[PDB]
Formats: sequence, structure tokens, C-alpha cells
Amino acid sequence: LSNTVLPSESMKVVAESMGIAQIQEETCQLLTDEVSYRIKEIAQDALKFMHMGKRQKLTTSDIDYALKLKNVEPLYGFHAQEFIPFRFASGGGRELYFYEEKEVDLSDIINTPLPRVPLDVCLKAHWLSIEGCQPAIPENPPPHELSVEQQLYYKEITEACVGSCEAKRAEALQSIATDPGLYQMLPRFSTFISEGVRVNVVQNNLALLIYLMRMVKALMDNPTLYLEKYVHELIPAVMTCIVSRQLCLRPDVDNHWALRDFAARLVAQICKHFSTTTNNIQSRITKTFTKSWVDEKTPWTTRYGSIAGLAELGHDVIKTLILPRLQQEGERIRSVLDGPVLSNIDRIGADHVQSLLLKHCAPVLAKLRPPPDNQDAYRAEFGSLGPLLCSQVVKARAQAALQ
Amino acid sequence: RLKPRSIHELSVEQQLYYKEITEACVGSCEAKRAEALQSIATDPGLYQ
Amino acid sequence: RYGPARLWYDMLGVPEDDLLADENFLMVTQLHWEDDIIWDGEPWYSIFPIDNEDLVYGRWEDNIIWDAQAMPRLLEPPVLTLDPNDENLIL
Repeated sequence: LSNTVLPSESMKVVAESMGIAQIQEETCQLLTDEVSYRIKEIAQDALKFMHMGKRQKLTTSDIDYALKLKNVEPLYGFHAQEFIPFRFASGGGRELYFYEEKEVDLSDIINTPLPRVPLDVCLKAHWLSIEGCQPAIPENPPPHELSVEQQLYYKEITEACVGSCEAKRAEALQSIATDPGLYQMLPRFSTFISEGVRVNVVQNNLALLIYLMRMVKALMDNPTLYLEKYVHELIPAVMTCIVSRQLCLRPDVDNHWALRDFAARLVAQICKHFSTTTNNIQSRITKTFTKSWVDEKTPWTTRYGSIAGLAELGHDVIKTLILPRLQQEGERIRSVLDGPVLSNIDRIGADHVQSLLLKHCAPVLAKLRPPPDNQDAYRAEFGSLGPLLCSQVVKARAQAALQ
Repeated sequence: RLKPRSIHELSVEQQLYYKEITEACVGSCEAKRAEALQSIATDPGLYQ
Repeated sequence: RYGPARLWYDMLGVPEDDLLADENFLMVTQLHWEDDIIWDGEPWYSIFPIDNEDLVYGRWEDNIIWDAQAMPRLLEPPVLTLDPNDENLIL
């Protein structure tokens, strides 16, 4: 960052080796910006013999070639094999460093073991690359915690329900449904299922969601394990499989519709077995389905999921939730019998919603109407729900005949 | 990580009250029943 | 990352570490309670059990993913909590 020089207090020490008693601080500044200027001119000219003679080491014969270049007398005795030793002297107030040179008897240099004779420069040829990569010749570089039993059971059961084959999946689900001691592995299964249903948002895999919903359906059929403490995790996973809008990778051909009615049947079972007046599971599930259905701007997939869950809850729910908004069928048939854009994806979802609605509202119309039903369809919305109700009355008569 | 050990939403005075009122309302003694029935009929904190 | 759901994490490759009126929803108006009628059938420690506080109190409804792309909040990985209130768990 700045111009770095030798310290000015290093020139007072040098001036007393000379015999100069008192040297003023402006003279010491005058000395050290000159000697640190001549150091940088031999530091950078030694580097020109390190670079032109290709060495990248800066041996001491580079500085001696640069002192020879600046006409200054050479420094004798710096080619011998030495290093950087310094010896601290504490003293009574005078702190310094020196060399501590040593001696050697002269006959122990006349009788030293001689080093081995050097070799002369010769040439050697070898392939570095042969039309491509380098050859491998030696002239080249070389180039609370689960026990192990149930940990293994958890690993095998979870990897059997990821989709390698169907038979191992069926045996794994028949294991989950019919084993007596699977507690202590229920929180792991609940975490696995809820996180796996969450991982649908990164990858809209319908198949793995069907596998996780069959895992939940197998967990419910186990008589030994009680899912009361872990139902708060499995409820929003099945809810995510019901009322989310993109359940598919290719929206048009994937039957997200079945993972809809399967998960709706699943949540009707999960609020039949577990709803208590302290829980308020069923009322809180109906309220989410209801405010997702009555509220406009909701896509036809999530409206399909809401209607599917509400209609799998039972008969009185579709009496007091579905039947007030039957006029919404007109808003649906606005976009079915007469749509400016026919080739969009709203039509298949709309007539799926229509088919589910009239299939579930046909027995409700069979329960709370006259037996004749002459023009109930005309009185109904679009005159189709009424035809479905007539078909439902016919089906009920057929069932009575069978009985 | 272990979730904290939860407590029942009734107090032990309230749980003891529930036990006494239910064991009085199965009618072993008639005066016990009648008070327990009046206690059910006018306890303000009998919600929850 | 290494806990339950590690398989999902590895597959992903992440390596750090008026009809809404309250009465409609009362279960007298939503339950076929007629089926229950039986025709010709044929405390120093808690006396009652303790319910799941998360189910009874928490808003689990906030973990429902209504729209995958338009998700109102950002969800986070869930750590295993091993509730000890549940019996049938050794610890």
C-alpha cells in the first residue's frame, strides 16, 4: 500500500559502529530512503536473472549477477550451503541479534568425506501426448435412536414403497398393516410421509403421491398402533393430496382425479376414527373444504378436491354444504356448453366436477324430493342433475328389487 | 429432542370434582344425587 | 438431512449438513347420529387421557399446500421430536 523502507532506528545503530555519537533524525531519514531505494533496484534486477534464466527460486547468484550489473563490489561468502540463523542477546537494556559464528579444526576440512562427482548434461526424449491424452509412462505425472434391527426394517419398508416393483410394495404395505410392534417407528413413518408429500412441490410426481397415500391407508388399518398422537402430521399431507392444484406433471393426461377421491375417502376415514369433541378434526376439515369451495378464484382441481372430500364425509354434509351452491353449476356450465376457448384444460376439469357433483347429489335428491320427479331436472340447474336424480331413483328401485 | 410432558386441561380439584359428581350421580344415596344434580344444574365453571 | 426422510432429501440432492356460519359445522348438523340409537341391541395422576396438544391447539391447516407455485409462506425441513407423552415408545 505504502512505500516501505528500512527503519530510521536501524541507522542510529549502524552510525555507532562507525563512531558517530549523535545523529539527528533528519539525517537518519535521509539515509534510509536511499538504502531502501538501492535495495529495491537490486531486488528487481536479481529478478531479471531469475526470469530470463528460468529458475523461479532467486538463488544468491542472482543478486551477485545484479551487484555486478550496478558496478558495486561483490559480497564474498554467500555461495556456501547456509541458512538464516540469529541469536538473541537480552542484556541489561540493549536488545540485539548476532550470528554466533563457530570454528572448526583445519585438518577436519582436509579430511572431510568428498561428495560424489557430478554428471554431465544429456538429452532425453519421451512422448508427452500421443494425439490426445498423455501416456502412462513414468516420465509423466501419475493421473431415541432406532436399533439396527428396526433401522434395517425402516430402510427396507420405505425403499419398498418408492416404486421399483409392485409385489415388494404390496408385501411392504401388508407388513405395515399387519404387524404388532411397529410403534417406536411410527414417528419416522409420519415424518417420511409428510416430507415426501411436501417433496411433490419440487417434483410433481403423481405416482409417488399415490404410493404415499397407500402407505397412509396401510398405516390406518393396523389394529395395534394408535395414530392419535401423530394424526396432526398425516392430516395436512392427505389434505395436500386433496386440495392442491397441480397434482400432475402433464396436467391433461395424468389422472390426478383418482388420487383425489382416494385421499378424500382417506380423510373421511381419518375423521371418522379420530374426531372427538376435544379434537374438532371434522369441523376444522369441513371448514377448510367449505371456505375453499365457496370462495371464487379457486381452480377446478381444488374445487374438485373440496367437493370430493365434502361428499365423502356423508349425507348431511352434502345436504347443508353442497345443495345451497347448486346454482354454481350454472357458473360451471357457462364455461362448458359455451366457451370461447375450447382447447384449454378447463373443460375436462369442469365436466369432471360436474360428473362428481351430479353423482353425489343424485341420492341427496332421492332423499328429499317426491317419488315422481317429473320435471325436477327442469327445476334443477341445467336439467342434467335432475336426469341423474331420476337415474338414482331407478338405481334405488333396482337395489330394493335385489333385496 | 423430546416434546415437553403435557398436562391435562383439568385441574386436580376439577378432576376430583368430576369423580365425586359422577360417583354421586350413579345414585347410591339420594341426597348425594340431588346435590350433585343441583351442582350440575348451577355450576358456572362446568364448561371445559 | 440424515434423519427420517433422508431418502427424499437424497433424491432431491440437497446437502447442507352463510354456509360458513358456525352452526353448519356443529356435528349435530353433519353427523348421521340416528345410526347410534340402539334398537333391540344384542385423581393425583390423570384419570382421563391427555390429547395431542398440536392437533387440539396447533394450526396444522397452515401445512396444507393449496397452490404449489403460489405458496403463501416458505416451509422448512421438520426435525423428529419423539414426543414422550405417547406410551408404547420406550423413551
